[PDB]
Amino acid sequence: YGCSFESSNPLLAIGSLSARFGALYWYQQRYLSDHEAVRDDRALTKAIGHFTAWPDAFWRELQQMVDDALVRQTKPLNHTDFVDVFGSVVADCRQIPMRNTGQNFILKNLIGFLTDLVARHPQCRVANVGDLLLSAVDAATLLSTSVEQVRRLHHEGFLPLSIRPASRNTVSPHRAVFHLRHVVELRQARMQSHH
Amino acid sequence: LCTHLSYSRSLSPGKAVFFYKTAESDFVPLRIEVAKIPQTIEACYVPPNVDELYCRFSLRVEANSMRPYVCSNPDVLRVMIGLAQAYQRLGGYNELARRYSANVLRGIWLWRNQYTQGTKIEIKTSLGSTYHIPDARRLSWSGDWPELEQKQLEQLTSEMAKALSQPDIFWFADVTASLKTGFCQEIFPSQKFTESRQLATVECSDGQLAACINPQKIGAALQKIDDWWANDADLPLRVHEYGANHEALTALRHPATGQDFYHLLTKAEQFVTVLESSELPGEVHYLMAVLVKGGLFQKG
Amino acid sequence: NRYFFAIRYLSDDVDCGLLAGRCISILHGFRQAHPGIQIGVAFPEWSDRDLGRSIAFVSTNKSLLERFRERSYFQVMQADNFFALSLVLEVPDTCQNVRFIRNQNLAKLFVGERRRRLARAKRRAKARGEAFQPHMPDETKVVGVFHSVFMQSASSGQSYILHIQKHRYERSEDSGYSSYGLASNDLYTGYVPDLGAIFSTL
Repeated sequence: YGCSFESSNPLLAIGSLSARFGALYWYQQRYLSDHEAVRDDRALTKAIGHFTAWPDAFWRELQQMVDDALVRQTKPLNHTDFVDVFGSVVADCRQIPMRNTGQNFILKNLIGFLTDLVARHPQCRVANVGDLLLSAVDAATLLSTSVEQVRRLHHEGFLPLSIRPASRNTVSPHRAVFHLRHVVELRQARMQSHH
Repeated sequence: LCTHLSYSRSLSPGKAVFFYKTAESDFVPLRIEVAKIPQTIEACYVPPNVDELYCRFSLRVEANSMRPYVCSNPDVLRVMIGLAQAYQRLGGYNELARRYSANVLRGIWLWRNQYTQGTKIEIKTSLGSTYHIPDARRLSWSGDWPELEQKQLEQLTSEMAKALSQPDIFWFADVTASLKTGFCQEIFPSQKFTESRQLATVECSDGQLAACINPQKIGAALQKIDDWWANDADLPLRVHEYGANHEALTALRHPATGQDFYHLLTKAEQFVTVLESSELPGEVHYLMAVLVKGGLFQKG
Repeated sequence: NRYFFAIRYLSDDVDCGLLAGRCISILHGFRQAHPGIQIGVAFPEWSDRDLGRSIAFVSTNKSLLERFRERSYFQVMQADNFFALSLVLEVPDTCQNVRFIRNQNLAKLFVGERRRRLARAKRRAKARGEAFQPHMPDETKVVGVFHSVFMQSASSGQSYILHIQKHRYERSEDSGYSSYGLASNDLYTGYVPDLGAIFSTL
């Protein structure tokens, strides 16, 4: 009904109401997968405790699935889709309606993590994590901008395309084609703002 | 425009050959080993006890962009002639000569084989000059060259500026470079294009084979001096009518922008007018560069 | 006197060279736990053009082979519908044998190998005190057909390739298998049945 908080240590304890609503919606689909039992009070009541160690737990949830994915590998990683390892955790960032990083704190932590992941895995002769392919709609989300802007950014040569398409065809938004390390670096280099 | 219009090439190398010296003979070729395994595997590396590898090629330059090889239209011809001369007398050939000359002295025509313990480049010409770059590993596209080296760039620029602009001068250069190498360092010659891979060689007059780099592969490196687009110099592109960029799979002067050769070719009447009022803009530099790499400009 | 079981890959986009390497690594790890065992590797889908999308293991001790089959990796890959597994059963008595010898001589086809060989030869001459005077071979060699398997190093920072050839069996002596269940050209004799037969079971 209102916020009214002070000494807001948890990442769920600050902000405008729309964000506070979005954070709960996200928590629910992701951890309350059990079918509705109209436990309208009890089901959501737990979300606050959950977030109290967030700055240090979210990363472990992401780390766990890097390893479980790795041991099930069937192709060299540089032809593997980003989605096969992280399971659309990126798309879920779109459920909070705000676009910028300083307000959408879920996206802010996911990017933090991916930047570190790339940093500890530099390029060498054998491919490794960080060379995964992103689709056009994924870069748009990580770069905090609409899709048409990515097409314009490609056209000017600020980033490379890795898969050669056939002639008399087009690459659709859903096709996986940019390397992760290329997107992370470009964003640090030329996409920052006061937000 | 008109139906027939052509220019021929005004600047060209022959091919590059790799070899080394012995105490017994001055020219021993670097050779390639093949195992039939058809579907083969093959290798090439400097053999034990050879301390340095030599690479050599020749270059001719001709003042051949002053006039259309073929033109079917008297009005198109009158203009193209007036334009080349309007440009020549204001300078600008110096600029093109500076750019071409810089690339020869830098050594980028060695492509993937630049990684040595020290590369020395020596140039001789038909007018009696000799130039010497003691170490080619440190010269950038953009930056001020160290003393005594900046100077030879100016001197070479002058000889070439003439070769490009005045007829009946027969100007040849002979370029040899030395690669100081590693213990058994791998060498990267041109590959064969096929419908596993094979490498390219040439035959010697005595029947031996040698590793080489193709003519146009040397040429593609020399003419890479297009950085006049988007007010952002970066690195230069190989001159192309559409501004193609192979690394990024794109095109910088896509016809959709109005910045390609063919749109620009039709404004010649306006450029001559400006030159007469003259400062040289990027638009006329681009055009002159394309005329030097001549080809077919037809079916208007 | 012989038992086997087979695994097939279900996915059409599976990279055989990458994936096969993991099964061998497991076999090796098992070999380290129980040194006195013998298990051979066979390729029942071997071809001249490719390696094939299946692998099989052959041995003589039924109870031991069952223990191998129970290794967690295989159980996980089946559960997620990546692998199709067979049961352990007796090897048919109506077939012929092959070696599957591996050839390290093929290393000498690549520059990296020649460099290492010479560096050692130079250093080795100091003991003799003679000047280093190497002498090179001629330009042409002929080799047989081989396939590659991608391998990771054991407790180190390296990776490398195994080069596999297929030879027909001829009978003599007594047997032994290498740490990878592979045969060697000399002093490592063993064989496996070429069970390209009855493969309709997976």
